[PDB]
Amino acid sequence: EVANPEHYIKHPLQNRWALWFFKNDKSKTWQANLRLISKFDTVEDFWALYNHIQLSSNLMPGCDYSLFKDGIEPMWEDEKNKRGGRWLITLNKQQRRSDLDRFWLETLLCLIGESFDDYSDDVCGAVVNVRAKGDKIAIWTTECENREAVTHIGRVYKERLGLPPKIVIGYQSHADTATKSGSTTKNRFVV
Amino acid sequence: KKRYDREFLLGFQF
Ligand SMILES: Nc1nc2c(c(=O)[nH]1)[n+](Cc1ccccc1)cn2[C@@H]1O[C@H](CNS(=O)(=O)C(F)(F)F)[C@@H](O)[C@H]1O
Repeated sequence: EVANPEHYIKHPLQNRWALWFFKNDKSKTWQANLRLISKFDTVEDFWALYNHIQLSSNLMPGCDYSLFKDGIEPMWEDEKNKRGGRWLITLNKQQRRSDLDRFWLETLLCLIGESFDDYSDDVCGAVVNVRAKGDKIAIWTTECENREAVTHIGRVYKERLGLPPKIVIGYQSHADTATKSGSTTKNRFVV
Repeated sequence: KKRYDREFLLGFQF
């Protein structure tokens, strides 16, 4: 007879995830400032990572955290990102204190808990940008033409963050962002 | 698939 696995196994995640850090240092290229922190694939190992690293609200201006599925680099040129886009959450300066860390942790829980059900495979990762003008959080998905998947992810994400219905969030294609003239990227979808 | 509720996940934080 063998031991009961409930008593001793770590609780596995559906996916292995990688957390990346972007350091604002303009003596270097964007790609060289983006570096891996570590990977995890259980609930326990997730918390061991999260509990020892700085809250987003404490990072220096211009830094990022990115959590992406193992094998997807947190850059839009990745084969799994290049045809996709992101649901973008823009925060005002006052929301760094009130909402930034709570929203980012909720984003992490949505990813590692596979909270988008049959559209989980469309999720690539998420990014938090710490910025003086206003922080941003985004969930990246793999294909901007997967209308059903993209819309479901957006609606569920907005509910999980607890945004009031009046607050509109937008989905922006990476290719649109990379090719637009002027500073606005249009939204392919809103929710 | 392994799916987890937010409160289940939060129970392991401490
Ligand atoms: N080469 C590369 N540079 C990036 C990237 C990136 O994935 N790749 N990202 C993450 C990203 C991706 C899509 C939308 C918004 C943000 C920021 N940058 C920086 O912004 C600039 C605009 N490039 S880009 O990828 O955001 C764009 F082509 F989509 F505009 C670059 O010079 C980098 O300094």
